[PDB]
Amino acid sequence: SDTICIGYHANNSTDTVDTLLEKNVTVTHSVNLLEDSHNGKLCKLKGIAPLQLGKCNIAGWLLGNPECDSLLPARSWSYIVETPNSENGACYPGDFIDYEELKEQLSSVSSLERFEIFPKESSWPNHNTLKGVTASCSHGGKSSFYRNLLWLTKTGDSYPKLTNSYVNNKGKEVLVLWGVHHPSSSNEQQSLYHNVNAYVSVVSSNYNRRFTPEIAARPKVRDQPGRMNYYWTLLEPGDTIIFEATGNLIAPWYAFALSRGFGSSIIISNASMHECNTKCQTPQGAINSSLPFQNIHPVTIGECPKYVRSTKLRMVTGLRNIPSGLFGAIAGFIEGGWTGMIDGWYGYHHQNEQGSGYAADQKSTQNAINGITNKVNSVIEKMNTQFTTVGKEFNNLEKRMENLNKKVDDGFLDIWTYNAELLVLLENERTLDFHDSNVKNLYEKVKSQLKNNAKEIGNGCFEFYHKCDNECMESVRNGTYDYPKY
Amino acid sequence: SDTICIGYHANNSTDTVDTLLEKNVTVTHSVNLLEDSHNGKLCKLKGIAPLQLGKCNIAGWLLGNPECDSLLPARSWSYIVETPNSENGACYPGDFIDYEELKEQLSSVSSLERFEIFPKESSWPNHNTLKGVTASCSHGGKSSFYRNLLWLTKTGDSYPKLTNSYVNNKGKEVLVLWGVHHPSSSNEQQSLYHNVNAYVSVVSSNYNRRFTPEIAARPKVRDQPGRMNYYWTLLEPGDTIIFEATGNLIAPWYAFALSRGFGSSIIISNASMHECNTKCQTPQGAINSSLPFQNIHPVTIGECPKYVRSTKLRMVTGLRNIPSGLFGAIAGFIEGGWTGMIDGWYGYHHQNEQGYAADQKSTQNAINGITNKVNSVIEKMNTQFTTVGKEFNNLEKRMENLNKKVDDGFLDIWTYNAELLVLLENERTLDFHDSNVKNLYEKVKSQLKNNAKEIGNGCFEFYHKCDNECMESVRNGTYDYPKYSEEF
Amino acid sequence: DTICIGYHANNSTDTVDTLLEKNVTVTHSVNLLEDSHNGKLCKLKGIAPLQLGKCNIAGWLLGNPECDSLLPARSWSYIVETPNSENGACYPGDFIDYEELKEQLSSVSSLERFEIFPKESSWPNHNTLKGVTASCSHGGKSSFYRNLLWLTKTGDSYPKLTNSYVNNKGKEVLVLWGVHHPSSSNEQQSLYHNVNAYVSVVSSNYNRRFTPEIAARPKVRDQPGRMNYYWTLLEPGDTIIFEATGNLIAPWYAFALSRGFGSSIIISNASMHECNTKCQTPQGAINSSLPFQNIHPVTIGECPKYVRSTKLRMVTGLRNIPSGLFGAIAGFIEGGWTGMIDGWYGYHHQNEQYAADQKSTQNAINGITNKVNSVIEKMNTQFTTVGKEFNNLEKRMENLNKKVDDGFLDIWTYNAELLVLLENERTLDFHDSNVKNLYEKVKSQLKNNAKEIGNGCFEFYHKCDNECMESVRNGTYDYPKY
Ligand SMILES: *[C@@H]1O[C@H](CO)[C@@H](O[C@@H]2O[C@H](CO)[C@@H](O)[C@H](O)[C@H]2NC(C)=O)[C@H](O)[C@H]1NC(C)=O
Ligand SMILES: *[C@@H]1O[C@H](CO)[C@@H](O)[C@H](O)[C@H]1NC(C)=O
Ligand SMILES: *[C@@H]1O[C@H](CO)[C@@H](O)[C@H](O)[C@H]1NC(C)=O
Ligand SMILES: *[C@@H]1O[C@H](CO)[C@@H](O)[C@H](O)[C@H]1NC(C)=O
Ligand SMILES: *[C@@H]1O[C@H](CO)[C@@H](O)[C@H](O)[C@H]1NC(C)=O
Ligand SMILES: *[C@@H]1O[C@H](CO)[C@@H](O)[C@H](O)[C@H]1NC(C)=O
Ligand SMILES: *[C@@H]1O[C@H](CO)[C@@H](O)[C@H](O)[C@H]1NC(C)=O
Ligand SMILES: *[C@@H]1O[C@H](CO)[C@@H](O)[C@H](O)[C@H]1NC(C)=O
Ligand SMILES: *[C@@H]1O[C@H](CO)[C@@H](O)[C@H](O)[C@H]1NC(C)=O
Ligand SMILES: *[C@@H]1O[C@H](CO)[C@@H](O)[C@H](O)[C@H]1NC(C)=O
Ligand SMILES: *[C@@H]1O[C@H](CO)[C@@H](O)[C@H](O)[C@H]1NC(C)=O
Ligand SMILES: *[C@@H]1O[C@H](CO)[C@@H](O)[C@H](O)[C@H]1NC(C)=O
Repeated sequence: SDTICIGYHANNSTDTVDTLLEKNVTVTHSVNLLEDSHNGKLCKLKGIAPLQLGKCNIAGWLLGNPECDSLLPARSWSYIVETPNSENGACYPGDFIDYEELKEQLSSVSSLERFEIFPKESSWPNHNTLKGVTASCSHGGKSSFYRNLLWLTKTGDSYPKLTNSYVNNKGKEVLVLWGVHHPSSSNEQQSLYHNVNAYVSVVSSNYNRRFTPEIAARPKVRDQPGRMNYYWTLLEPGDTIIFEATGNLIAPWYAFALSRGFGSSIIISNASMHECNTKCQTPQGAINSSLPFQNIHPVTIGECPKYVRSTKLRMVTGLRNIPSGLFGAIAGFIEGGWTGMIDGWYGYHHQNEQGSGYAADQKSTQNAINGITNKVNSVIEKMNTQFTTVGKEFNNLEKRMENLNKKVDDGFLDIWTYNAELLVLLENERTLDFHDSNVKNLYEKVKSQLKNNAKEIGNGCFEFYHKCDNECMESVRNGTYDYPKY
Repeated sequence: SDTICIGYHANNSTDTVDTLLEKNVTVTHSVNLLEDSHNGKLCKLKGIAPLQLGKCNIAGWLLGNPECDSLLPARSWSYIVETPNSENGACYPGDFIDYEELKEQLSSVSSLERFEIFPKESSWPNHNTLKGVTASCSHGGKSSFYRNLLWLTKTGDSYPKLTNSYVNNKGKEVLVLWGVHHPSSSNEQQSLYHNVNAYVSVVSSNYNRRFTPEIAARPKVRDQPGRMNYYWTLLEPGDTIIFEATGNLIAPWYAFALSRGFGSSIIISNASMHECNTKCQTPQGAINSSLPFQNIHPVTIGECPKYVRSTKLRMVTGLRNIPSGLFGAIAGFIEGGWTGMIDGWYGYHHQNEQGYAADQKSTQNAINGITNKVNSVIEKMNTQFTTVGKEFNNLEKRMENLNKKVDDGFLDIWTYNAELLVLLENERTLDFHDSNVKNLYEKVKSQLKNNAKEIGNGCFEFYHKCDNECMESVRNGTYDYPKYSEEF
Repeated sequence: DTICIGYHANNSTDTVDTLLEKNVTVTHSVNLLEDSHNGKLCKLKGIAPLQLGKCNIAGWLLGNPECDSLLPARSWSYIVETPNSENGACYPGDFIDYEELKEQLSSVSSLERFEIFPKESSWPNHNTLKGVTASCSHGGKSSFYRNLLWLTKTGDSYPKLTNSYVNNKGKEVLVLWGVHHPSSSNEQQSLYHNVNAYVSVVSSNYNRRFTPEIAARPKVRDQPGRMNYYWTLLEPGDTIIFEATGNLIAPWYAFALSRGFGSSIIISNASMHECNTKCQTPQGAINSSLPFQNIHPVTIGECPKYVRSTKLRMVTGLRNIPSGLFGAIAGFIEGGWTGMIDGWYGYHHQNEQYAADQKSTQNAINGITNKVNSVIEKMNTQFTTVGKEFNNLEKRMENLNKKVDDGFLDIWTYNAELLVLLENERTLDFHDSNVKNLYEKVKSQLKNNAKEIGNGCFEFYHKCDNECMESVRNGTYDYPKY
């Protein structure tokens, strides 16, 4: 007798997916949604190299610590890289006021131009510009000083009241940095500045601060009992800044005209720079991927997959792999799949006097391929790209804000890890049920064509009561079986 | 010859919904969950108009910038509106310390009583109350000053140490504002206050601050090289505030007894006030809606739909529209729907010698389930109540960016939640109808058994004569099979 | 003469909800929401909390004389303030960065209180004896903090003092001090002689100078003076130098800190008991393995996730129908069998001479067990929540913190409730599908050899004994014999 059987695809795949109902289900086709590979290097971003501070931190760079001269030509960058445990910062000990806020400002700067805000040789005619070096800021085995600040002291035995103004005609914000020095004794105050009770005043149209030396016994920091506090402000285009002092001013020498940009950040990384280009950079390495998720690093620059805690995110696209359910066909009354059917997901096996063969049902297969492809793309589309994450740093009196920031990051990460894993589990179950349903619907369509002209053999097969040649088989496969003829 | 067919509804609906598997599925019935329409106007909230500061900001209002006099009678409001056109704040240049914190405080204030904390004519017998006007704060082309502060100066080249106390007897918090003036020269310091080295002290039971004038050369802001810094504190009921000064005090004259309320806020909007009432206000306009979501504005006042970024949220309630699946019936062996069946979702078409009719039982059970599902989804989407604005000064960029990460993160999640739930439930709803049609076909097929031929297209060809009385029996579920096995 | 396929029923009154239906009575279900606690404060992993009682953190660390019972405190698992702690900074003034100090103590597992500047010998040129006050009274006498020392002039001299402490404790040392602000210049001279005094406090990373601000002030607890309190964490090996010409309320005792994990500060009016717990809330301890709880958002230890839900119940069994998407349950098989006590799906036979289908039932049990376990696994336990407090000039931060907490709580309450509703619908459909598949297997195995009644039963044309009935149940039915 001649027979036609309805069955489904199988292959040599060893891909496994999970559902809520079952773990480690081997499937014929699947897609990985989780990027876990990077190149372990620092790369250019959209063709623009980062700024590598190397042995310096942000403080050492912007103040011009003399160990940081290699950073002086710095113009434009795609992101800024601090290395772990930068050893060159504010060499002369003291407090850098609103330092974290300054770093947050630099996080949106794409370029700056360093310029001589107060030319050293001409700006300070009544004061000494030459004696301001210190062993606290040594370089090349000699006492030195910041490149961007100027330690003014008395000339002869006079420190007259100074007043210096700068008008911002750069057409951009100007970052102005200065310092206030705090001697360790009144005699030192007089030796450096003559005036016993001095002050510094710095005023713009939106900045206004006055500083008084606070002289006291202090522990030595790198053998220095003095202190030098550092301050900064953003001078708006067209605005004027006025410095007034009777002592203790560490005057601006160079300042920075800032250009604002999009998508920059400051990261800490021990990775090395290479001649690579990427659209996505993390502190551990660059990512070249189109997947929706990644488990490499929560800190990203550019356009990156969303970070999740997951170790596996795999969506099934094909069928259970059974090479010899909710709808009962796959792994049900059709107990196994057909490795012999290599051209579709669902199809037919026939056996007549002319021979036998496998043929996939193109219509049901292509409709299932279209649905599953839309499902995967729809899932990916809902997982919007992760753009440059903004670093957040807090000082030792901002622990509450630090913990709040951590709670926010941790909470969002919890939710997206849960969303990603759960959606994949649910959709994997639905995808397997979808295939089971398609096999079931295909079987029932063939059963409705043949009616009493064949007996059901139980395994998805029909044993014809007449002879069914290759032309007759094709009629069943394309759905035009002429029942009255037999 | 006589036939009865099982089928499903179709109509002229052009509504489309999406699923994970398919996009733009035309369906017979659906509900929009996303509000995108507003009236473009500012309205009253629960019958109470907002406070429109107009050309003034909060500082100009509370300090009493003379250009803001129309705001002085202000008593109660439902929300506060700043416009992008704020030209009137602190007319005399200076810093307003903790301004953002003050605005945050005002956001929960439903009414204030402006009152004379230190009557000008009696509080300061030893100082000059008349010389304290300035071109920086003009009104009507004449030099003036804040309506709520008093610029005390020396009288007869003397400025004695002043000490003035006020006991809060209002039974509410009292907001007290004052200023400290910083001359641009010692000559000016002496011309105004005589004393070269003055101070201001302001102390309550929980506030304690001392101010020293800082004289220096400064750039002119609005033709003024001096500065005046503004300060405020909340004086608890029963507490006393004591002002002590030897110069430079811009003294409180009027203060504010504050009443706390719920659901108020401060917004920035250039929309206009109209004679309308709403339960939900945004800066772009008021919303009149019961839908769970809206894409009009993240800033809301009152009881509002949840803001999402989505541009379409549509839940299918009916069936795919097929006018002349997981279970194989709809778009399956029953290849199409019936536009002729206008009274239900699933039913029967007959053709005897003597017509569409809906099956009330299967249709009404599906109606209840779909109605329960949509309501359950909507109930899970809790209403959005008044959002609190967040403003930060130029040394709070980190906190500003944290607030933005918080707002963006929640917005991402709810947009994802809303869109995904609709896609998932749309697919299950379509499959639900497919199951229902399938189950009804099998029920009728189980009633008819061998008394009819199964045509395969959802139709049964009767082997006996089936009149309108026989057809009704099939729909009823009361088909008498043995009675017609003998009528072949 | 008959073989029937059917499903389990029992006397369970449990109800679950789906998106489609409310209050569906089901045969088996599992509560995921913990709502019971013991109403007591307990030990955490064997270690008792620090009960501040009538004192707040300030009164404890300053050594408010009403807080003497707290002086030997060494180690604890968490810290408990009670509502309306009436003993704090007895002498009125500002405690600078108080909330930050509390945040620091939230990760402290133990401290060692020690005499940083021995009273009788550290201040040879100043008076250590006159520093008591009615603001800090104890036992009906004027008194003072136990951890600070109110230095004053000796005779009529208050020379410049300089005192240093080197931190040799191998741990961070918490140092506290105060600055006194008299109400008049005469009081300044009576106490400290010097009219214009200052205090300086400097370590390697702290540097602050303080000037007395003398002014008319309202009396707080009959005291018009003020005393402001300051603190710093002195790193191991670092030195702190105090320098003063008056007004210094000197450190007397300081605290060597040991850092720990999972501690916190809570406010609770519950009482301590001789109980041990892995999860503590301010309302009581929790003894539970459930993923969610609605008792309190503030937790210590390893706790179920807090949600606002009032019911979270997952159906595991079937709809209970005693005497659907796939059409079997509550469909052509109109009801369940209370007689079938050994499985979810099975058969009832009736020959001349109940049994559950073990294979489908056990496959259903494994699937449902995996689904419930997978749900709980995705709901990560809630670890110790870190309290957040803000001063009266930090209202924006307080509201931002509240937006975060409320925002996360909304999302987790939504996620938990929705997942349960969705999976409840899928579980019922799962059982419906299984019964249908079992019915379809029996109908295809016995083929035309039995009458198909319509209630899931088949009427045999032949005699089918206990050996034959087992053939149908075992899937080994020999159709050719009939
Ligand atoms: C589901 O069952 C619960 C419990 O029987 C119902 O809750 C009752 O709701 C009414 C509302 O007016 C209250 O008066 C009762 O006190 C509630 N009972 C309990 C025990 O809380 C609920 O209404 C039912 N829901 C539906 C849709 O039928
Ligand atoms: C798996 O099957 C594919 C397709 O038949 C073949 O190309 C590949 O070599 C096979 N690999 C193994 C390991 O069997
Ligand atoms: C680089 O930094 C990472 C992150 O802290 C760290 O785990 C890793 O050990 C570092 N590598 C080296 C060589 O220090
Ligand atoms: C990423 O990998 C693909 C794989 O072919 C390659 O075409 C592409 O150039 C890669 N991108 C980068 C930036 O190297
Ligand atoms: C369908 O099968 C019949 C039978 O062989 C054949 O004649 C006809 O051309 C087929 N049509 C298509 C579109 O394959
Ligand atoms: C459908 O028909 C009704 C009745 O004529 C009409 O009001 C409605 O606009 C029609 N819809 C479309 C899309 O044509
Ligand atoms: C759906 O229809 C709209 C309008 O006809 C069209 O713009 C859109 O591209 C279609 N497809 C999707 C996926 O929205
Ligand atoms: C304010 O007006 C400008 C242009 O006049 C417009 O672009 C902006 O959207 C308006 N703001 C609001 C909140 O409607
Ligand atoms: C708001 O919508 C309702 C819809 O029922 C409508 O009746 C009402 O006229 C609309 N306007 C107001 C002000 O309620
Ligand atoms: C409910 O039925 C079970 C099954 O036998 C029985 O063990 C239990 O005692 C019954 N409980 C009640 C309250 O009827
Ligand atoms: C604890 O405080 C709550 C606050 O509402 C109160 O309801 C409860 O009675 C208090 N318990 C005790 C034991 O004081
Ligand atoms: C905690 O509950 C379990 C049962 O849920 C019980 O066996 C155990 O004894 C309980 N422990 C305590 C300390 O109450």
